[PDB]
Amino acid sequence: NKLHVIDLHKRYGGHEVLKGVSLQARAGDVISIIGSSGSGKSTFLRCINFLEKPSEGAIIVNGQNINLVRDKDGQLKVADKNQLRLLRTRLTMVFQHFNLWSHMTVLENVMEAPIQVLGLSKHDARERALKYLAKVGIDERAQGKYPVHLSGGQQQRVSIARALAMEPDVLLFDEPTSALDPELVGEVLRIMQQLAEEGKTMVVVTHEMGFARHVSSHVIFLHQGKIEEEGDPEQVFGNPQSPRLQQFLKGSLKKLEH
Amino acid sequence: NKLHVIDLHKRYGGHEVLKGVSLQARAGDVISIIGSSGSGKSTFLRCINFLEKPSEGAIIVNGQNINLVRDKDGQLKVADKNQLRLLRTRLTMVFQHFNLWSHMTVLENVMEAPIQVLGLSKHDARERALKYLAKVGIDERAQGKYPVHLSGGQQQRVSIARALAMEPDVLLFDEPTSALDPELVGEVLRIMQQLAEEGKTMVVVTHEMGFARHVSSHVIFLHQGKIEEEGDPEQVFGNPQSPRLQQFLKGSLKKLEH
Ligand SMILES: Nc1ncnc2c1ncn2[C@@H]1O[C@H](COP(=O)(O)OP(=O)(O)OP(=O)(O)O)[C@@H](O)[C@H]1O
Ligand SMILES: Nc1ncnc2c1ncn2[C@@H]1O[C@H](COP(=O)(O)OP(=O)(O)OP(=O)(O)O)[C@@H](O)[C@H]1O
Ligand SMILES: [Cl-]
Ligand SMILES: [Cl-]
Ligand SMILES: [Cl-]
Ligand SMILES: [Cl-]
Ligand SMILES: [Cl-]
Ligand SMILES: [Cl-]
Repeated sequence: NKLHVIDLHKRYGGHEVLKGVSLQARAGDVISIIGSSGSGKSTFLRCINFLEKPSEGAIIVNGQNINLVRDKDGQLKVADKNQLRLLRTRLTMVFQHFNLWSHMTVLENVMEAPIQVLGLSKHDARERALKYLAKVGIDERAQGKYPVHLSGGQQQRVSIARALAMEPDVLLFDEPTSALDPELVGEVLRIMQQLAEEGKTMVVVTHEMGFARHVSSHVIFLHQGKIEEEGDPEQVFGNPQSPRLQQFLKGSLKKLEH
Repeated sequence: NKLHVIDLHKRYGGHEVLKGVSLQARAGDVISIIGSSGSGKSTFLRCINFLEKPSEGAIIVNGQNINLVRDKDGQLKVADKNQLRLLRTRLTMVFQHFNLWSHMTVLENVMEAPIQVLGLSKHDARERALKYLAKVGIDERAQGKYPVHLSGGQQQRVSIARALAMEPDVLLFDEPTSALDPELVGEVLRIMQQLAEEGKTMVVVTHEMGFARHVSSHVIFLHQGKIEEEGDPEQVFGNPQSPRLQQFLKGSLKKLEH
């Protein structure tokens, strides 16, 4: 379907972090990945778009394999540059940090990649940027401001609009609400829920079990670099089988994120 | 001064390994012990804190003798338990292996002995743990992770922070970089150099002659259980007298540690 990640491993030097994980997202799937800090969730997402290099595995986007070749360092690299670019355009990522260009206004930040990477006219890029900024609740008065002027919550909403304006096949999110004021978490989770309700294909790493249970079509529990349990949210959360998953669900209640 | 080890011998059963070695560390001394694998370096360090039992010798800490008595097995044991404990608190050790509690987070691992052994309040132990974890470059994001989540290099940095948090009189290190990825060795040697520059009293066994020559105030060449040559690093390395030391320095270049 849209994304198929097969038998992915990843090492940093000699330290193996991901030990064989797979994921398959079909159109409209909303996959939440949960697990302890250190289980390798961020490494998993960063390998999907090659921000990090896998040591083993395959990545297929829209049914087309992304050719990989073993590099100098013994890791896997994307053979063809266009497959890497094509890639970063069909999959977009929203991170814990906001990742906006400090010298560009909110509007310019959302217009930039559609122009520079997709080759769109300024008019077409502006129309997408206005559409998606409205969707995330960033109004005209805020559009001429710069990142330094905005709260973390506002910057993350702008980052979500930036990802949406690329009109990708899959949206990847790595704990997007983790650095936000706790009072602002709900609002961002609701924007992500609205995208899911509109049929977007999404992969989300999160500590907010409310979103993982309530919005996901599939939940993956990552444990020490492997998928220890996965399935429908009602099963994973309501009828956990693995003692490791049961312990994670109990312990997570007391951790303060925030 | 801080530690005086006198005429130490050690046998495993009938096999005599250490055959009369002495060491004296005054405040701020940085003593590196070098020699072939099998010369008895680890046995020497493990006797200092009684992880191994000497067959002959005396150990004096801060000018106070640790009373020893000949045991059932014919080896020497520390007579008084408090002298043994007091001991393990004034001297701390960092090993080739990391020695962290698998069920405790990084932060909990560094706080544990100051609470349990020293009797500190949780607050005082946490303040020491945050201080020393920062010193070894382990940030907040890594502090809530468990040993299984970390590379060897990270685990060793945490182990160094654990030793430092006891605020001991002498830090003992047995080849702390030997099991680390070669790319990570330098960084750990630099942390050890920073401790030396801050005036810490240290005894270090190592195959990294760069540290032994560049950072030590005194170098001991151990050969078949005895000190064959010792002195200032510029003399031991730049003007070796013993043909055994000369042969060790030449042969060591080709050994691969990795
Ligand atoms: N840049 C890096 N260099 C070396 N090792 C890294 C790096 N980033 C991550 N790691 C290793 O991968 C494991 C960590 O990260 P990941 O970032 O995959 O964790 P998570 O499970 O997503 O946790 P969190 O996001 O809470 O840190 C770490 O514990 C560390 O050993
Ligand atoms: N647990 C043990 N039981 C019996 N003999 C031991 C034990 N540990 C060490 N020895 C003896 O002491 C000599 C070894 O160790 P030591 O561990 O002192 O060596 P080193 O010189 O520190 O070398 P390396 O660390 O490279 O092994 C060995 O060759 C062995 O004969
Ligand atoms: Cl301003
Ligand atoms: Cl915020
Ligand atoms: Cl989140
Ligand atoms: Cl885990
Ligand atoms: Cl390592
Ligand atoms: Cl070393």
